[PDB]
Amino acid sequence: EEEAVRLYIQWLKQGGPSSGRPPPS
Repeated sequence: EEEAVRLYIQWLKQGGPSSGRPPPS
């Protein structure tokens, strides 16, 4: 699934944009 975005999803999994984290989108 997460490959190239595994490093983004890690953010989105970090707690999500919800957490206040900046999307490495």
